[PDB]
Amino acid sequence: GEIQWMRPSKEVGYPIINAPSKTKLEPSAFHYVFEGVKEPAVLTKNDPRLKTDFEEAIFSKYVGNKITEVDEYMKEAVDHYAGQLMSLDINTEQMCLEDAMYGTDGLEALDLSTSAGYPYVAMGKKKRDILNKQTRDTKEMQKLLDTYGINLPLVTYVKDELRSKTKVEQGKSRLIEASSLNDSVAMRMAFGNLYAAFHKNPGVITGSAVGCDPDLFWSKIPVLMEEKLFAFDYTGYDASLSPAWFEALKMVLEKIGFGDRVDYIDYLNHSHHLYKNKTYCVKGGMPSGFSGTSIFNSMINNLIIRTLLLKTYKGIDLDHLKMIAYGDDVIASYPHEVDASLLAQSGKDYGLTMTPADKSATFETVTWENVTFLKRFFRADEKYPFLIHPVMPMKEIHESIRWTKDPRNTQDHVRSLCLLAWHNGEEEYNKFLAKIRSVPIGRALDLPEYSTLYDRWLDSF
Ligand code: NA
Repeated sequence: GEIQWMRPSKEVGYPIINAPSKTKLEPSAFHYVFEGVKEPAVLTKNDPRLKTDFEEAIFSKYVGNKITEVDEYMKEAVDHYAGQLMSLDINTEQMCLEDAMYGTDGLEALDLSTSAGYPYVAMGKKKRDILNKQTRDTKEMQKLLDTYGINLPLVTYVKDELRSKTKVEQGKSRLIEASSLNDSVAMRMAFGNLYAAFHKNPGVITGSAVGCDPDLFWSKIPVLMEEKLFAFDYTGYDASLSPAWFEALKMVLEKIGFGDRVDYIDYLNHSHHLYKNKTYCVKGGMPSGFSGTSIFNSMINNLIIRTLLLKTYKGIDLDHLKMIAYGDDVIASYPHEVDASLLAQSGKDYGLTMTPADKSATFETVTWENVTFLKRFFRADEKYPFLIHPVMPMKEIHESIRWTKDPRNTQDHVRSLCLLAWHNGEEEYNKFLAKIRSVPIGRALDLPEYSTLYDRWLDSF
């Protein structure tokens, strides 16, 4: 991804966009009961904690574009992946406005809490003033589509979240690019059925894990994986995507019956954005921050891995590449051992910056013991080995519980963390609950004991 130009929005006919400057994150009732070192990300250039230019730090995510055209390896990758997707018999019909808006089987309704983007954010018009969950009214939406049309500017927001001390100082906050409600709705109409098909088929055929339930899906993953696992992390995946990867995606869509709407992909690839009093044009880079791009990022990841394998190991048998992606996150496998370090090298030529899986300093062998997917390890249940626990370390959970975005959601926030934590075992889980119950707010919460969560887990299969 590369910013082509940036200039005052008024110069190209746009209003200044107001974006909150204060974090809604504040110490929770457990701030001093659990250990943690993360704080809210810098949201403005005038943050006392900064140590380097802010604006420069947040837009530096666009490292540039290493490639423009789709080479021969990418074409092969495209034919193999498209071929796989073909077996799912995906309904290529456009989805009706109602379902695209309020959801259907395999597609959750449009999120009402997220920004409605341009121009609604400059009209003080909220989604709640357009969508009726209970009415499933499409008249107001339809009127807005006819009025403002599509291909509108995306609104940039700095993501309000916890970040490491170093990242706070270096202004490394994550920029979020929100599509207009009109575009988001239009895209869910064009690809709604593709999305549902992916949500209902998490695994190695879609090569996707979006929409999955870790508590249940972790038991299915090992059976689909090959003999030898391999993985790695990406540095700024979304922003690093070159235009060619978007072209490769269009080819996959064409081959599976959606060549009808590959233009929407151009809208993601070559896009313009609004940030405060500025507007800028980006070549490449997947608009980051929201679920609308999850599937396309996963699809592109399937193309990337295949491409690097073809480029690095001529004669590789892609039919035996078993991988599952969730955006940039990935867990892959092959009957034979591969060199991640080497793949990383080939990746550089394609504009991808790949590093050792889970912040290792060197590329080590990935095993069922050290592999993580969505930050969760895999652990067989001591009583029933065939049931696999998704284990997220307590560290991140402790970091999260030390802050709150709304006292009204303390119950849900903490219950959420409990669903993640009990998998670390009864000993660890009880220590967690006891610490929670060492302060008034915690004792007033209705939280499930270990026994209850274990039984509920077995009863969910
Ligand atoms: Na873009």
